[PDB]
Amino acid sequence: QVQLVQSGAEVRKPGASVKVSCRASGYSFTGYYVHWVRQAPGQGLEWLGWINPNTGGTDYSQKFQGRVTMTRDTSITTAYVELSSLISDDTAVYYCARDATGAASSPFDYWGQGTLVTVSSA
Amino acid sequence: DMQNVITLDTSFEDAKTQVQLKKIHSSVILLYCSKDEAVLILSEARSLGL
Amino acid sequence: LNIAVMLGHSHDVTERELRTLWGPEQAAGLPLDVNVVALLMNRTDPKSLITHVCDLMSGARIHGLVFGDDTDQEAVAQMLDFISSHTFVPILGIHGGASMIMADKDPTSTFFQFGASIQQQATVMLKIMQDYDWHVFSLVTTIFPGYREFISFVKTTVDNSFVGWDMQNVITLDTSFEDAKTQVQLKKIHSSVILLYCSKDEAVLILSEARSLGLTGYDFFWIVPSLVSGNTELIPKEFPSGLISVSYDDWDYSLEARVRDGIGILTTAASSMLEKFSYIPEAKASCYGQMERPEVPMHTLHPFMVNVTWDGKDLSFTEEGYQVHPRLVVIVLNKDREWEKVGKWENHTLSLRHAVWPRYKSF
Amino acid sequence: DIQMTQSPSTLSASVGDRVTITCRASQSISSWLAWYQQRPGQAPKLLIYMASTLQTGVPSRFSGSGSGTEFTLTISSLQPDDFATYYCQHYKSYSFGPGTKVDIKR
Amino acid sequence: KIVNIGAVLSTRKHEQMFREAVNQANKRHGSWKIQLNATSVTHKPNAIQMALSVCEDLISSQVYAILVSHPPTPNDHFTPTPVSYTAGFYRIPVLGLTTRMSIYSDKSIHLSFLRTVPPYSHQSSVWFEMMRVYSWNHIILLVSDDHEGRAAQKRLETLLEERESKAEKVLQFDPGTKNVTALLMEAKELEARVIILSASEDDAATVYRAAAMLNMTGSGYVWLVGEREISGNALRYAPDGILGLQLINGKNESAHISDAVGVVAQAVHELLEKENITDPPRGCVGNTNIWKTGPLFKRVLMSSKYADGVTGRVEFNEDGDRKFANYSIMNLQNRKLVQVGIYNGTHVIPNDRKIIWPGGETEKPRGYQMSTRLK
Amino acid sequence: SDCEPDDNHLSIVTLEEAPFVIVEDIDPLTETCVRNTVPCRKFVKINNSTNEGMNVKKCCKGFCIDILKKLSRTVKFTYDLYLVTNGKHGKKVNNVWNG
Ligand SMILES: *[C@@H]1O[C@H](CO)[C@@H](O[C@@H]2O[C@H](CO)[C@@H](O)[C@H](O)[C@H]2NC(C)=O)[C@H](O)[C@H]1NC(C)=O
Ligand SMILES: *[C@@H]1O[C@H](CO)[C@@H](O)[C@H](O)[C@H]1NC(C)=O
Ligand SMILES: *[C@@H]1O[C@H](CO)[C@@H](O)[C@H](O)[C@H]1NC(C)=O
Repeated sequence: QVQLVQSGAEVRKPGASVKVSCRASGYSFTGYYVHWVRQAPGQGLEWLGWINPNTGGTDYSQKFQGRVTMTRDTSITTAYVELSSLISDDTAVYYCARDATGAASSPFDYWGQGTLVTVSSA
Repeated sequence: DMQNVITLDTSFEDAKTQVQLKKIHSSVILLYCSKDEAVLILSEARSLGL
Repeated sequence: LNIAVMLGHSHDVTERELRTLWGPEQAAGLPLDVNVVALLMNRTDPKSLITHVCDLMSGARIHGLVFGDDTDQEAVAQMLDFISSHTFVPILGIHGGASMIMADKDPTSTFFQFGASIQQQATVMLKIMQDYDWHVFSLVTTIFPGYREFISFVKTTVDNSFVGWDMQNVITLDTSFEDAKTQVQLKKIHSSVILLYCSKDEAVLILSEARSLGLTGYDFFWIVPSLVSGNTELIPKEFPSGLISVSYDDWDYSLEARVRDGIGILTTAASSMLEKFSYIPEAKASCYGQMERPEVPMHTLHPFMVNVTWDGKDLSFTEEGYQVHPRLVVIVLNKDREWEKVGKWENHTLSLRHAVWPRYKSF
Repeated sequence: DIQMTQSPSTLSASVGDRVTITCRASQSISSWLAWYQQRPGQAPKLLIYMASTLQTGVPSRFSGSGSGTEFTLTISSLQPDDFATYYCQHYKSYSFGPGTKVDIKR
Repeated sequence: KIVNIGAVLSTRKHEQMFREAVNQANKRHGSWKIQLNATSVTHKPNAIQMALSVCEDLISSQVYAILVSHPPTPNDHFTPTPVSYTAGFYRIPVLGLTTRMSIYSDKSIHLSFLRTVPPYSHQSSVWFEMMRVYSWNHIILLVSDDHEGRAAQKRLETLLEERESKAEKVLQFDPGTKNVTALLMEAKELEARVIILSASEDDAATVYRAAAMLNMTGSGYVWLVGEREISGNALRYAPDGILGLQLINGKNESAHISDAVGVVAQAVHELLEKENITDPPRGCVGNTNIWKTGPLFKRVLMSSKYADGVTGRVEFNEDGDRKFANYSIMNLQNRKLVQVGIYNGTHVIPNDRKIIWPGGETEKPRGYQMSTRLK
Repeated sequence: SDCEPDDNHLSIVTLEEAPFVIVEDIDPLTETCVRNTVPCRKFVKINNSTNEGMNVKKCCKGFCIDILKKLSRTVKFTYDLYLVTNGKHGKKVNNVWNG
């Protein structure tokens, strides 16, 4: 069974940088793409991007290009997403999902619990 | 040592003015034209290294 | 002992086969007469070419290949070369695609072409311009492979020549019709004789730019190499009248004459090999079936083809495969927009001319 | 990008009522549409893949059909778990629809 | 919108990983559905058979571009030239990744060949930079009688003449002669003390042995050597103090092909909306017409510039060759390659490691040597 | 308009003690100089106590002028001739050359 463990909710001031980690277990980490997708409260799903641990290639959404960074750790099989220049609109719940390598017909078979990131001055 | 007087029939012609401005060899060149025409004449001269 | 000649669909196969057979028969009969077979194809696909080569190889170990063509595609010039690097069968280029000789000769390659090298064309053009007493040049080139070597060769030739040409600064165009910097480059030249190096479409574009800039006047003379205007039947309207070019066409010769000359060269090379070594050289037994890298334990035909004389014609080849005495007929762009012969160069490597200066009519 | 329009936006129906959702794309997408079910406070759950075959283990009540630009999801008897938002997503563009949720009539 | 990509690779694991890379590159945002298709083939041992099979399989599969790498046997030559000519007949752009030989640079022979690996000739561009940092003015050249050596010599001479400077002399030797002692002996009677070598591995070993037996490896001499002439049996006879060039991840086929597939996909995406598009010929047999969109695709590939690859920035030269490649200048210490300097283009940056010189000298020598024996 | 600084102007210093330079004063008539001479500029001292000097123009002519005119065909750059008031040839006094 695919198991994904995410970090706790974080509150960051605007203009700072936030890092979110997602540990994967129960499956071949290198043989599956890890996808990061964010969702705003009361809004539709916003696809951030994906990364293949086997090759290290990363694909980012055009909206977040230039600020988002995605890394993978094969030794511990953990995905990391770093976002800089935080704004108030970045307050959202982030999810890591698994995708089959070489298959383009099974999007997001498994979903993580999600991590809430709040960017506010309160 | 005045050379041949060379005049341009039309402004921004860019068809025959090249050889006309090439034929001159003097270090001093006079002008008689409008300011808008002078702009393009000086641009062509810059393109001709004058 | 065996020769295969491949021709296009221009003429009948049987008559060409008969004339190729009776060529060596009527002049300097070989002690070991070579049987000549003929092949005809309307296509020059690489798969078709390799299949035909293998079929000829199955034809009792064809010693020499004579390849003609009806198209003007130059890529086949490389395609034969690779074959010549593995089948170990000497190949002679005839009128058609094989005419364009621009690829470097591999040391293991036995491919030779009847065309003239670009260096020879440059020498002929500079000799012609010397005959016209034009001692000022302007080298206008573009980004195209091999042109840097030609620029270096012509610059070195002018440097060590006693003519003392006023060779101005060489100017090259980075891009075709840039409309940003090419105008300044074309305006920087103030001479009357321009040597162009570009493709036919690029030649049309640069001539249009020159006409827009008035660089194609009565006193401006244009001399163009062979590769730009290789196809004489295609005359774009942008070519100025009186343009001088060089080529090697059938104005004074014929395809049958060329293939006869090639077969004569092959027979003379075979005779020279026999006069020194009794054993007849042989190529690979199979087309592609092998377990080791191809090699030639026996002697190659290169040493035996350096000094060759056939019916009084010095059709020898240099160490790089270039003809020692190429034809390289010099033609001009007639006022009626047509190509007519105005000079020949095969006469002891000496330029000739019909003394017709006023060909640069204002048309 | 492909724009997804869902009708009705919100259907205030009761338990067991027939629910019909129509999703239309801006251009032709053949049959590359995925239907997901999402509940508030929970991650979306895949129900139909390729716009014609339901996900394994999904209830037989759901019926997906359509082609070209128009697709339809039908529920004969809505249950308490069926009171959730439904999304149609184009895989080739990763565009999600507005979402069709069943609301309590008031 | 269907575009197929052909591959001519060495090992099956590389084929699988590059198929996975193509699958990743299929969507990459923007692209729609099945715009990319993956085809691959092995290296047929016979060159003629390989040329036949690449047309029978790749060209027959409507390939817009062909990916070819070095053969699995580096010691054997096994050049991909047979696959370059056939695809060159139809102006099909072939993409080399590990063929460093300086024969494909001349595009008059290979009409539609593009490589992301810099050739040996570009290494000459590095050498002049090595002359800038250490103030080398007098220098001598040794070149093997080969087209690659001649091209490297021409590049070096042009780059040196750009600064209005000339090398002391250049010695041309055939690739395989053993009695090279005369060339070294006549080179000893020169003011310059730094030699740049461009030859094969066996020729490099022969020159090393000749220098060892002629006491030319002592203090004062500088031996700037390229990539091909240091690796292999050269290390058997290479004395200490060799300043060798190496390509950073140049032998890494995986990274080069992973960058090349992305570059080709981006070029195809750009080309599919430029102008009128003509499909490539369906098969080699029964088609003698060149691809009309072939030259346009080649121009798009040469004009492409993307830094998304793992090997850093990707830029093509005016002749369609790698530009701004990361080189490593190693200094041979105790017959061990130690990374001493880096070359990210334009300038060369050394490191804290001290450079040793032939003859055991730890101080930088001077190329000038006033012999005072004026004949 | 185009960024291309060039050192076309060349500063030339000449002396008038040898017959090779026969520079004369500017005449008020004709062209202020003959058509076979070159322009020369000199700061002429007005008083012994005051170093103020006006840049007066003269017509430099002689063998050196002809040599410069002949060399202008190859040099292709203009010549700006000047005269040094402090010393003719100079000498290394206190490691300072003059003239
Ligand atoms: C897409 O690529 C596949 C292979 O990756 C192609 O399948 C091959 O098709 C050719 C002829 O079409 C056959 O000779 C081969 O046997 C097929 N491969 C296999 C493994 O069976 C397919 O044709 C390509 N599709 C398009 C539209 O180009
Ligand atoms: C190529 O480089 C990648 C990372 O840069 C590495 O994982 C891989 O092992 C390398 N391959 C070779 C053959 O060196
Ligand atoms: C190479 O690196 C140096 C060091 O920072 C830098 O100054 C130079 O611009 C770089 N050149 C290229 C072509 O990247």
